[PDB]
Amino acid sequence: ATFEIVNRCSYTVWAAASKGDAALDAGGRQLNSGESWTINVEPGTNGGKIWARTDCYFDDSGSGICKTGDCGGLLRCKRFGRPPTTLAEFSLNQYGKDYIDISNIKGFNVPMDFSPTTRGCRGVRCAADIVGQCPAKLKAPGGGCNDACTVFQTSEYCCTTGKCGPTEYSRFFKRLCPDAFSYVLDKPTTVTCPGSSNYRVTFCPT
Ligand code: NA
Ligand code: NA
Ligand code: NA
Ligand code: NA
Ligand code: NA
Repeated sequence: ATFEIVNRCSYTVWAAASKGDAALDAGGRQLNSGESWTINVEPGTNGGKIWARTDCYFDDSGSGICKTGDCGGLLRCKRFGRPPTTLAEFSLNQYGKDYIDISNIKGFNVPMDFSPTTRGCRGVRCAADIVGQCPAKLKAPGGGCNDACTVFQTSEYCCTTGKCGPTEYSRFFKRLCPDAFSYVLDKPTTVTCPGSSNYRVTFCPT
Protein backbone atom coordinates (compact mmCIF):
# COMPACT_ATOMS: atom_id res chain seq x y z
CA ALA A 1 0.00 0.00 0.00
CA THR A 2 1.24 3.53 -0.67
CA PHE A 3 1.25 6.31 1.92
CA GLU A 4 2.06 9.81 0.68
CA ILE A 5 3.43 11.90 3.53
CA VAL A 6 3.15 15.67 2.90
CA ASN A 7 4.59 18.47 5.07
CA ARG A 8 2.36 21.56 4.73
CA CYS A 9 3.89 23.12 7.87
CA SER A 10 6.04 26.25 7.59
CA TYR A 11 8.88 24.42 9.40
CA THR A 12 10.87 21.27 8.55
CA VAL A 13 9.72 17.94 10.01
CA TRP A 14 11.43 14.53 10.00
CA ALA A 15 8.71 11.98 9.17
CA ALA A 16 8.86 8.54 10.80
CA ALA A 17 7.17 5.20 10.07
CA SER A 18 7.43 2.05 12.19
CA LYS A 19 5.46 -0.97 13.47
CA GLY A 20 7.30 -0.98 16.81
CA ASP A 21 9.81 -3.76 16.14
CA ALA A 22 10.83 -2.72 12.61
CA ALA A 23 10.89 0.24 10.24
CA LEU A 24 8.22 0.65 7.57
CA ASP A 25 9.96 1.43 4.23
CA ALA A 26 13.12 3.43 5.11
CA GLY A 27 11.64 4.31 8.55
CA GLY A 28 12.27 8.09 8.34
CA ARG A 29 13.23 11.05 6.16
CA GLN A 30 13.54 14.83 6.29
CA LEU A 31 10.62 16.82 4.80
CA ASN A 32 11.20 20.53 4.22
CA SER A 33 8.15 22.82 4.09
CA GLY A 34 6.03 21.70 1.08
CA GLU A 35 7.86 18.39 0.41
CA SER A 36 6.17 15.01 -0.18
CA TRP A 37 7.63 11.52 0.50
CA THR A 38 5.81 8.38 -0.70
CA ILE A 39 6.45 5.11 1.19
CA ASN A 40 5.37 1.52 0.59
CA VAL A 41 3.89 -0.44 3.52
CA GLU A 42 3.59 -4.24 3.23
CA PRO A 43 0.02 -5.65 3.06
CA GLY A 44 -1.03 -7.18 6.35
CA THR A 45 0.93 -4.69 8.49
CA ASN A 46 -0.62 -4.62 11.96
CA GLY A 47 -0.09 -1.80 14.44
CA GLY A 48 1.79 0.59 12.15
CA LYS A 49 2.26 4.28 13.00
CA ILE A 50 3.41 7.43 11.19
CA TRP A 51 4.37 10.65 13.03
CA ALA A 52 6.34 13.92 12.69
CA ARG A 53 9.55 14.75 14.57
CA THR A 54 10.66 18.36 15.21
CA ASP A 55 13.98 20.13 15.90
CA CYS A 56 16.27 17.27 14.79
CA TYR A 57 19.99 17.02 14.16
CA PHE A 58 21.60 14.01 12.46
CA ASP A 59 25.23 13.25 11.56
CA ASP A 60 26.32 11.70 8.25
CA SER A 61 25.72 8.18 9.63
CA GLY A 62 22.09 8.98 10.49
CA SER A 63 22.52 9.33 14.28
CA GLY A 64 21.45 12.26 16.40
CA ILE A 65 18.48 13.64 18.41
CA CYS A 66 15.05 15.29 17.99
CA LYS A 67 13.08 17.36 20.56
CA THR A 68 9.77 15.56 19.79
CA GLY A 69 9.27 12.02 18.54
CA ASP A 70 12.91 10.87 18.73
CA CYS A 71 13.24 7.13 17.99
CA GLY A 72 16.42 6.03 19.74
CA GLY A 73 18.44 8.78 18.00
CA LEU A 74 18.02 7.32 14.48
CA LEU A 75 17.06 9.13 11.29
CA ARG A 76 15.62 5.83 9.98
CA CYS A 77 13.27 4.78 12.79
CA LYS A 78 13.06 1.11 13.77
CA ARG A 79 11.03 1.75 16.98
CA PHE A 80 8.27 4.13 18.12
CA GLY A 81 9.01 7.73 19.05
CA ARG A 82 9.38 9.60 22.33
CA PRO A 83 6.22 11.55 23.36
CA PRO A 84 4.74 14.04 22.71
CA THR A 85 3.73 12.67 19.22
CA THR A 86 0.46 13.07 17.33
CA LEU A 87 -0.04 9.56 15.85
CA ALA A 88 -1.49 8.29 12.56
CA GLU A 89 -2.25 4.62 13.30
CA PHE A 90 -3.26 1.74 11.01
CA SER A 91 -3.71 -1.99 10.53
CA LEU A 92 -4.01 -3.27 6.93
CA ASN A 93 -5.73 -6.32 5.38
CA GLN A 94 -7.29 -7.54 8.64
CA TYR A 95 -9.94 -10.06 7.47
CA GLY A 96 -10.54 -8.12 4.28
CA LYS A 97 -10.55 -4.53 5.65
CA ASP A 98 -8.15 -1.74 6.69
CA TYR A 99 -8.52 0.26 9.95
CA ILE A 100 -7.19 3.81 10.55
CA ASP A 101 -7.27 6.43 13.33
CA ILE A 102 -5.51 9.45 14.84
CA SER A 103 -4.46 9.27 18.51
CA ASN A 104 -3.44 11.84 21.17
CA ILE A 105 -2.84 9.08 23.80
CA LYS A 106 0.93 9.77 23.47
CA GLY A 107 0.41 13.58 23.38
CA PHE A 108 0.43 16.05 20.49
CA ASN A 109 3.29 17.80 18.66
CA VAL A 110 2.17 18.63 15.08
CA PRO A 111 -1.38 18.91 13.59
CA MET A 112 -2.31 16.14 11.09
CA ASP A 113 -4.88 14.90 8.56
CA PHE A 114 -4.94 11.14 7.72
CA SER A 115 -7.15 10.36 4.70
CA PRO A 116 -7.61 7.62 2.08
CA THR A 117 -6.61 8.44 -1.50
CA THR A 118 -8.85 5.63 -2.81
CA ARG A 119 -12.63 5.18 -2.57
CA GLY A 120 -14.85 3.78 0.14
CA CYS A 121 -14.26 5.60 3.47
CA ARG A 122 -13.60 8.98 5.10
CA GLY A 123 -10.50 10.61 6.59
CA VAL A 124 -9.84 11.89 10.16
CA ARG A 125 -8.13 15.06 11.34
CA CYS A 126 -6.72 16.74 14.46
CA ALA A 127 -5.66 20.25 13.43
CA ALA A 128 -6.59 22.48 16.40
CA ASP A 129 -3.86 24.48 18.22
CA ILE A 130 -3.34 21.93 20.99
CA VAL A 131 0.20 23.17 21.74
CA GLY A 132 -0.94 26.78 22.13
CA GLN A 133 -3.89 25.85 24.35
CA CYS A 134 -2.10 23.07 26.32
CA PRO A 135 -2.80 23.04 30.10
CA ALA A 136 0.20 24.34 32.04
CA LYS A 137 0.97 21.01 33.74
CA LEU A 138 1.08 19.13 30.39
CA LYS A 139 3.39 21.53 28.48
CA ALA A 140 6.67 19.81 27.51
CA PRO A 141 9.72 22.12 27.98
CA GLY A 142 11.25 20.41 24.99
CA GLY A 143 8.18 21.30 22.87
CA GLY A 144 4.60 19.95 22.42
CA CYS A 145 1.75 18.94 24.77
CA ASN A 146 2.26 15.72 26.78
CA ASP A 147 -0.47 13.25 27.64
CA ALA A 148 -1.25 12.79 31.34
CA CYS A 149 0.15 9.20 31.50
CA THR A 150 3.58 10.47 30.38
CA VAL A 151 3.50 13.30 32.98
CA PHE A 152 1.99 11.62 36.07
CA GLN A 153 2.45 7.80 35.66
CA THR A 154 -0.83 6.71 37.36
CA SER A 155 -2.97 3.63 36.75
CA GLU A 156 -5.90 5.93 35.94
CA TYR A 157 -4.16 7.95 33.19
CA CYS A 158 -2.20 4.98 31.77
CA CYS A 159 -5.22 2.60 31.96
CA THR A 160 -2.85 0.00 33.35
CA THR A 161 -5.55 -2.39 34.52
CA GLY A 162 -7.75 -1.90 31.46
CA LYS A 163 -10.27 -0.09 33.70
CA CYS A 164 -10.10 3.70 33.54
CA GLY A 165 -12.40 6.62 32.73
CA PRO A 166 -12.06 10.03 31.05
CA THR A 167 -10.18 12.70 33.02
CA GLU A 168 -9.85 16.51 33.05
CA TYR A 169 -6.72 16.04 30.93
CA SER A 170 -8.24 13.60 28.41
CA ARG A 171 -11.27 15.91 28.01
CA PHE A 172 -8.93 18.76 26.94
CA PHE A 173 -7.58 16.70 24.00
CA LYS A 174 -11.12 15.49 23.17
CA ARG A 175 -12.59 19.04 23.20
CA LEU A 176 -9.91 20.31 20.79
CA CYS A 177 -9.97 17.14 18.60
CA PRO A 178 -13.20 15.11 18.88
CA ASP A 179 -12.14 12.74 16.05
CA ALA A 180 -8.93 11.50 17.77
CA PHE A 181 -8.44 9.06 20.67
CA SER A 182 -7.92 11.03 23.92
CA TYR A 183 -7.36 8.08 26.33
CA VAL A 184 -7.05 4.30 26.08
CA LEU A 185 -10.76 3.50 26.58
CA ASP A 186 -12.18 6.43 24.58
CA LYS A 187 -15.23 5.64 22.45
CA PRO A 188 -13.44 4.56 19.22
CA THR A 189 -12.94 6.94 16.30
CA THR A 190 -11.48 4.21 14.07
CA VAL A 191 -12.53 4.30 10.40
CA THR A 192 -13.02 1.06 8.42
CA CYS A 193 -11.73 1.24 4.84
CA PRO A 194 -11.64 -1.33 2.02
CA GLY A 195 -8.77 -3.76 2.28
CA SER A 196 -5.67 -2.55 0.39
CA SER A 197 -6.66 1.13 0.30
CA ASN A 198 -3.95 3.82 -0.17
CA TYR A 199 -3.48 6.93 2.01
CA ARG A 200 -2.07 10.43 2.53
CA VAL A 201 -0.81 11.83 5.86
CA THR A 202 -0.64 15.66 5.79
CA PHE A 203 1.15 17.62 8.52
CA CYS A 204 -0.33 21.09 9.17
CA PRO A 205 -3.37 20.51 6.90
CA THR A 206 -5.03 23.85 7.64
NA1 NA B 1 3.29 13.73 14.76
NA1 NA C 1 -9.48 8.67 14.83
NA1 NA D 1 -0.52 10.35 20.58
NA1 NA E 1 -11.71 12.39 27.16
NA1 NA F 1 -4.06 13.84 4.23
